[PDB]
Amino acid sequence: SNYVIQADQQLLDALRAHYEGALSDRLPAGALFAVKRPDVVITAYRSGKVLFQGKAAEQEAAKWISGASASNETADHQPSALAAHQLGSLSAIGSDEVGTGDYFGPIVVAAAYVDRPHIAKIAALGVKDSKQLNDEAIKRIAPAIMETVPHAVTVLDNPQYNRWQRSGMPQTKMKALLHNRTLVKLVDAIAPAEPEAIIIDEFLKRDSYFRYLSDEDRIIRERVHCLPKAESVHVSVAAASIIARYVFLEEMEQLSRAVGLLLPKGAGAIVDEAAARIIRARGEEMLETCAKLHFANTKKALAIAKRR
Repeated sequence: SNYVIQADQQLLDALRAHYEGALSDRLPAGALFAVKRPDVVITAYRSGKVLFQGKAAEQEAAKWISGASASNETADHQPSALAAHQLGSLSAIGSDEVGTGDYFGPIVVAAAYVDRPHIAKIAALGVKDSKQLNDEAIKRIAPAIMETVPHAVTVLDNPQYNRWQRSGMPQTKMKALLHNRTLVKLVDAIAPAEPEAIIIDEFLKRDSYFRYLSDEDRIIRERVHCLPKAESVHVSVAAASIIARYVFLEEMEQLSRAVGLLLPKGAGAIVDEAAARIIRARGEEMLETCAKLHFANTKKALAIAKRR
């Protein structure tokens, strides 16, 4: 009977560093390392799952955690890691968007193509968990990525955003279109070369994604992979996220300057106050150039502006 446990980063590091001669090659999808011990085999996965197989399975597990539960589970491929295992080391294009939830500013979509020989370099930039990175880190990392790897960007300015919106196009359709047109730009820019894979986050069903591109004159579908939390599948995705955020910050700086008032991020109370200040200082129509009007924030700001 095998035993399983859930190990945090500290437990995984200890487990690996503990025994001598841990193996890392030819392992199942998701597996980090495997240890060949007498009467027991240890296998650790990205998810933190650690499998103990063998006669001394229960004895070995107890050496690390109390409450080692028994399982029929075997040291096999993890479904959550099947794509990453195959796509991880391929030269791929990755895309991501930003600004969809920001009342002020546009929606920015970026695509990045990381060729096999550039994977390590990009990864060395600490692109992992780009979400945690602050704006100052984005300004230092982004430019380094943009000069090392080819990329494409499509910016949906507010005036055009509002125009598509008042005609009935939902944000979802906006994102799909922006992704498709950005991938088109990058695919053409890197030709004759061709990406081994093209990864897009599953911000919506694949079927719905392409359905939205029905009228597109050019649709990139060949070798397109729609995966959840894709930035964990290939570095090109994390690269695209960082680039998108950098461009967004840039657009906001320029937008704040055109409007003449610092535009905060998000759609919280401060945003409503800011918009009220804009309405009073530059007029209501100024929002058409810098905000996503259909947002609830617009009505809230209008009230604040008229109250005094």
